[PDB]
Amino acid sequence: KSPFDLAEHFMLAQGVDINGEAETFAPGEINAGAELRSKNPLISLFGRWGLSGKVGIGNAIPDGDNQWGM
RNA sequence: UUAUCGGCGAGACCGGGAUGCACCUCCCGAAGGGUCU
Repeated sequence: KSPFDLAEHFMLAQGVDINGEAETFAPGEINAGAELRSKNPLISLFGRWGLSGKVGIGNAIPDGDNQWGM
């Protein structure tokens, strides 16, 4: 069985702290959670609630004027 | 970039019928001939 529980699973999947147990980083300190960032590279790349994610995924913009259809 | 985070998703046959065919001559004329054991 997967070691992750509902709380950890949702933290890693969608960054919602369901159990209310998460490191409440200071609001003004930008580089907060370096320990968490190192320990959990997933929560580092994509953020959790209260920790800015590191991965910025832009939109897929078409390169033409007629490239969509019904 | 006035913060921190979030796939919108899952299922579907669009198919079922039809003859396009029915009528027309393309023909009308001509010498290719003459020079060298």
